[PDB]
Amino acid sequence: KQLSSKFGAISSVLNDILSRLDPPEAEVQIDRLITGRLQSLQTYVTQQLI
Amino acid sequence: FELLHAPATVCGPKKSTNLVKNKCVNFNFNGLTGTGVLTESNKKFLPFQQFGRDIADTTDAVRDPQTLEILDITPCSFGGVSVITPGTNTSNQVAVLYQ
Amino acid sequence: FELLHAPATVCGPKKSTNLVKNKCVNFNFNGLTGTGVLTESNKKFLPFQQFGRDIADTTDAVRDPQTLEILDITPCSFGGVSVITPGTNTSNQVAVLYQ
Amino acid sequence: SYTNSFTRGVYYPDKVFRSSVLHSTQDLFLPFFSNVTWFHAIPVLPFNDGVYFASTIIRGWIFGTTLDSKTQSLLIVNNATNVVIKVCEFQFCNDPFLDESEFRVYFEYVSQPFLKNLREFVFKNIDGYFKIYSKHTPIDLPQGFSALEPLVDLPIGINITRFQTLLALHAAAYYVGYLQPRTFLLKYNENGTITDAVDCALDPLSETKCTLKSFTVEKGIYQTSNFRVQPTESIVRFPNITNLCPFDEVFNATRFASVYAWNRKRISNCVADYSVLYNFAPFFAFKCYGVSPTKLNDLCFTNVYADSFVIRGNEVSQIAPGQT
Amino acid sequence: SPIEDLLFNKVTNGLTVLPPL
Ligand SMILES: *[C@@H]1O[C@H](CO)[C@@H](O[C@@H]2O[C@H](CO)[C@@H](O)[C@H](O)[C@H]2NC(C)=O)[C@H](O)[C@H]1NC(C)=O
Ligand SMILES: *[C@@H]1O[C@H](CO)[C@@H](O)[C@H](O)[C@H]1NC(C)=O
Ligand SMILES: *[C@@H]1O[C@H](CO)[C@@H](O)[C@H](O)[C@H]1NC(C)=O
Ligand SMILES: *[C@@H]1O[C@H](CO)[C@@H](O)[C@H](O)[C@H]1NC(C)=O
Ligand SMILES: *[C@@H]1O[C@H](CO)[C@@H](O)[C@H](O)[C@H]1NC(C)=O
Ligand SMILES: *[C@@H]1O[C@H](CO)[C@@H](O)[C@H](O)[C@H]1NC(C)=O
Repeated sequence: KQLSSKFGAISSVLNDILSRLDPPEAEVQIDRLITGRLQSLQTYVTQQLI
Repeated sequence: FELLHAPATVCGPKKSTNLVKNKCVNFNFNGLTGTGVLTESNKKFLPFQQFGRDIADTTDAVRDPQTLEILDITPCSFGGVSVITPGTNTSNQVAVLYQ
Repeated sequence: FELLHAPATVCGPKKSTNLVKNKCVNFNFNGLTGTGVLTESNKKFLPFQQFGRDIADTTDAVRDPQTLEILDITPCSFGGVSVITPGTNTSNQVAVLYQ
Repeated sequence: SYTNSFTRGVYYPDKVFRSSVLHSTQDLFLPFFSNVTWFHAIPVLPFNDGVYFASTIIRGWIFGTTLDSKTQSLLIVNNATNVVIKVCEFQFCNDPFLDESEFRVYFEYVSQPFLKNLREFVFKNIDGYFKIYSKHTPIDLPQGFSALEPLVDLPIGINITRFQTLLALHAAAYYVGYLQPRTFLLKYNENGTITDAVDCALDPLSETKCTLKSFTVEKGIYQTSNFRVQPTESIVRFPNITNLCPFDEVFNATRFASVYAWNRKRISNCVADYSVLYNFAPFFAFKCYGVSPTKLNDLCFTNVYADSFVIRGNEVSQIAPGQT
Repeated sequence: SPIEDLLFNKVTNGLTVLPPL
């Protein structure tokens, strides 16, 4: 349920922003999205390890 | 431009293609780009909506306005790959396994 | 002067200086910057490298642009300082330790 | 003719030294076990990102885009005493070759010449630079591992579409390869020379050796990558409506209201053809935020509202989010 | 003993490595 959140980005669907936003201009929103998803995966990994 | 949850009405004059089934392809339904294999939908609902969600908040229903037929969206083949190999100092024959 | 047509071809002077040894200083070896002791090394290089690396992907050896002598880069002495004290309620003499 | 390449297509990525430590590099490399053309007919040769060259007497290379005087080109000649590199435009023959009393090949850089041993050359042109890699190995492609050496580089900064060769006289045999980007593991020696390389794009065992940074593996299960089917075709379905949205009414109107008394119009249930926009003079506009102006046909949406007003001209950029 | 000898032979910036006490 936490994967499918917007995280403050323009779009929530992964391939919607790949066709709606400019490919030179799509280096910020998806970067913040994958940074937040890496944070969520990291805290899930720590919880699973504990 | 407003991205309210509604069926799309105005866009380009590009022509549509014929329907294809049982193949993992990429579909564009009223601006909803998605990838997966198309199958007939056993699910049903009251005929007043367009498309819905699931637990994963993904795409699981569609009703294209050309033909009033319910279609189901499901993922195609996916998963990791592993190898069964002996010591490389003795042999080189390996095996391919899909999980 | 014409630009925005080709990569860099002709540039200006660089004002090179002399060489120092057995001291850790910052250097500019054709774009490489870092702090380390300039020491003569024992390895040999083929005549087309400019600098070397290690498992840490850092600067450990470099070729000088003026001569053909191989150099080595190693950082000088550093570390966290440690303290040994008997406490303020007993005495006041302290023994400083470099780890 | 078709000839299988065994080991060729290995060169140094950068001018760096590693003390026998495995490193992964993702550049243009010639794949292992890929067939290359064995030419014996006396033509035009297509060129792609990275080309591998081999010959067994025969010298000369032709480079360019359309082989005419309307574009830049490159030419290199190294007969017996010196090498010249000419970058200019000139008339080029359909089947150029060399005669040694006459020359019928139709700035300048001079360097050292390039002279059983086999002529191996790898030509690469990325980011406006021309890198040359050459090596001679004494021993039909040779069997055994060999590592090439880099040469001088000249920042030409031009484009290359096709390439050709030259026939020297005092057909012949020469090999032309094609390169695609992938990942390779290169193992150095304590002298600083590459002695063992393996590809990891042909077998799952190769991929297993690719992700472990070693040529020796133990018994066990090693997870490397995923299995996924690629989409063979594509399907698009657009709504069935043909009403030709009257954008010319809201655009090419005979009169406008004031800025503080702007009107609003709703456009829906029609088809939006985004081709009448360009028939309204050169623009001080068409930059967009939050939407791609180049991709204006693939996406479909609704709720289109358009308002019209006027601006002084010195504050055109004031109509933007964040500027107040 | 030769057992610990064999065992020892069998088994193999800005960063500081603290030696064991
Ligand atoms: C750069 O200039 C220096 C000037 O000192 C050159 O060093 C001399 O080179 C000559 C020619 O081989 C030698 O006979 C001298 O013994 C060198 N002197 C010293 C102090 O090393 C150097 O060779 C030049 N480098 C290049 C690449 O031309
Ligand atoms: C578009 O064509 C389909 C094909 O049968 C039809 O069902 C649909 O009604 C058409 N659209 C309109 C608005 O009539
Ligand atoms: C190959 O390596 C394994 C792992 O060390 C070892 O057990 C085996 O005896 C080796 N085989 C030979 C023939 O040396
Ligand atoms: C390798 O052989 C196949 C089979 O004919 C051919 O399609 C392909 O172009 C060849 N590759 C070359 C010539 O690089
Ligand atoms: C010519 O080179 C430029 C690089 O600046 C490139 O963008 C362009 O596509 C090239 N022309 C052709 C026809 O490939
Ligand atoms: C590599 O260096 C060693 C010295 O440790 C030397 O004996 C050997 O000949 C060298 N090999 C090459 C190919 O230079």
